[PDB]
Amino acid sequence: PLMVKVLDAVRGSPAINVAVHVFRKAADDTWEPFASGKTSESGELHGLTTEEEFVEGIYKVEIDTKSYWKALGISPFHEHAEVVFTANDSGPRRYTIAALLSPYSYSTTAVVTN
Amino acid sequence: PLMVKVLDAVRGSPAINVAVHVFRKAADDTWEPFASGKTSESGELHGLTTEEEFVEGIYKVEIDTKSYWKALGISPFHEHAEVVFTANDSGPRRYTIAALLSPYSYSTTAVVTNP
Amino acid sequence: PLMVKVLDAVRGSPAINVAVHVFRKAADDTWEPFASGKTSESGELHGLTTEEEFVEGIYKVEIDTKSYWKALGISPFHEHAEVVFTANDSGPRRYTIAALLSPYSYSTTAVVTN
Amino acid sequence: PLMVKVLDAVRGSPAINVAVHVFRKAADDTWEPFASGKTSESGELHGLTTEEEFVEGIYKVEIDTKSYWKALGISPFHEHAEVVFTANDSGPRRYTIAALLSPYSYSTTAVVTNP
Ligand SMILES: *S(=O)(=O)c1cccc(-c2nnc(-c3cc(Cl)cc(Cl)c3)o2)c1
Ligand SMILES: *S(=O)(=O)c1cccc(-c2nnc(-c3cc(Cl)cc(Cl)c3)o2)c1
Repeated sequence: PLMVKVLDAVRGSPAINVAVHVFRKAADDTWEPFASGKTSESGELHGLTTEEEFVEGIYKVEIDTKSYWKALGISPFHEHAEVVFTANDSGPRRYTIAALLSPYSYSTTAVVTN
Repeated sequence: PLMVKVLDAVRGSPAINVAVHVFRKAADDTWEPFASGKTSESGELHGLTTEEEFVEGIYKVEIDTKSYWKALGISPFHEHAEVVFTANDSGPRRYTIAALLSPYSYSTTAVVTNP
Repeated sequence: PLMVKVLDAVRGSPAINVAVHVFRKAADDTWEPFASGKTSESGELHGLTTEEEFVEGIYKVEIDTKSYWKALGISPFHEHAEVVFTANDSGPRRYTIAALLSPYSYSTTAVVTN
Repeated sequence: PLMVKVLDAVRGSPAINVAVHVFRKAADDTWEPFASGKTSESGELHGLTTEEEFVEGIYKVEIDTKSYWKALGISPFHEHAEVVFTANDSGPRRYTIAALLSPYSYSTTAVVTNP
């Protein structure tokens, strides 16, 4: 139900071995750990959650861009990239969060399909 | 020292009346409110801080994209766009945070200059 | 060896049924038709060329964004999106040209892998 | 009436000294040279045309990204970034074409205003 895909705009490649942390917003407005992993050789992280666990709510996907750039010897601007959204059951069932990374910029889009 | 510029990729226009909240990470790891404002008719927000107040630290610029799209009667994907960065750690710099908004996507870039 | 992937930033979806034309730059600097098709239900167009036919050179991928937006009742800015690049044998073998579309903006990236 | 702004996503800076060529489609379908220039220290290019000369038509703004990245000693993916659009077909407008550059990617947006 939730996939993350990360691309590198400097090298023209998937962004491999990027740490990604997913959080769910709790009743008290704090961010509760939900899922995490490292992107694969294709820049993708699957297996984060199941349909049962992925209920409506506000989620935050934090992509550790700073460590990625540092490991390439590049000083980047951001601490991380955060993508914050509501999961809504009225919409399509599968969410892909995509991000395209540069040292001083990032872009993100959602592909929400059935 | 800190300016925010926001564009609308649907309209081909400045994104006007976008609320922006800036936070700074405190010594205890919480996000302290630092400044706020909203974008003008030109999509720009100036006057958030001063050179004196804009000390070294980790800053979070939260651009209230959902509120922007909902005020236009549109149901967008994201809650906000958050831009988190260390500032002024090699001395004072001027930062422009730019964002380009669509209902299911955004991009953001930084222009950092040494005065 | 060549794939095109097109996404819609307004609807959060693949951009389906988008016409895509690929051209190769000829010796006289004109653009010679090379391959074309329409993106699938996943926003992808595969089957454009083969390894034998896809030799080094300058290629142009023209994405008919204007017709896409018109069919959704949206007046867009661009006539099309053009992505122009050199295929180089020294680099990785598989080229994916990705584009993310909005009415007054587009972004494009290359994912070049082995 | 026509301005071009270019940013560098690697450096976090204006993209300076970027060559830009503008073409207009002629009645016979060829691309006629219309104007050209290069971006300033602020990444901006003004003075390409006048209200009188910038008539209705289909325009192509070619941003010479490869030449920019090669002048910096970098091997980029694209030859150029081309922005093709109909202009002034509901009367005169002011157009800003903005581009954000990385070695294997670019984005472009338009801001269109009615004076
Ligand atoms: S696919 O899942 O096989 C595939 C292959 C290559 C690239 C993609 C992809 N997904 N998102 C993007 C993208 C995101 C942004 Cl923010 C900007 C751009 Cl230009 C592309 O590319 C998917
Ligand atoms: S400038 O202040 O004259 C000026 C005018 C129009 C647009 C800009 C501008 N600033 N940033 C951007 C931009 C940001 C992103 Cl994330 C993506 C793109 Cl394509 C452009 O445009 C500045």
